[PDB]
Amino acid sequence: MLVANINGGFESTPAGVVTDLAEGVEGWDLNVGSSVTNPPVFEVLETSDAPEGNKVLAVTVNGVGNNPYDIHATALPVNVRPGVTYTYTIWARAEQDGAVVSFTVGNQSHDDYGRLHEQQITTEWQPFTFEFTVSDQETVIRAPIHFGFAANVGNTIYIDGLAIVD
Ligand SMILES: [Ca+2]
Ligand SMILES: [Ca+2]
Repeated sequence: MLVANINGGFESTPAGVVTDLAEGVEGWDLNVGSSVTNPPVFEVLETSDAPEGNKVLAVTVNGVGNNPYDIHATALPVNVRPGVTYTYTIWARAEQDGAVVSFTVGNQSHDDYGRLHEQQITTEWQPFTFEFTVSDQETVIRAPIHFGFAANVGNTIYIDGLAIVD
């Protein structure tokens, strides 16, 4: 496929705990909000339990901040053409039931093109998919995934297989 995002399945990244949140995982920016006082752990896992390849990203939430994006994994850059309609697809599961995640796509002004908001994540892998249109003149966009929900404290969420395709 003609994919707009880079390293969507983490297959380019060495397994281990991420200590470089900005540049340790090619094609993604991980960050933690200054309001989060019990920080999360991000880890690339090498596993047979992957929907794609053998790597997944595991996000362990230990506490939250003020905003759901205060614990996030954002695909960036996401290279796109104005006016085009894309299909976003990703897989996610959690260690315990009751996890909540938002899968968004938006521009550098932090306006969304679309999202799957506050999705219930279960202990089995499930696909989350939506279409969105680049409705402005942007060519470099981003795909923020929000993990900072109280529901997630004590849980680990696993993501894999992000594809943003024409
Ligand atoms: Ca993968
Ligand atoms: Ca980066």
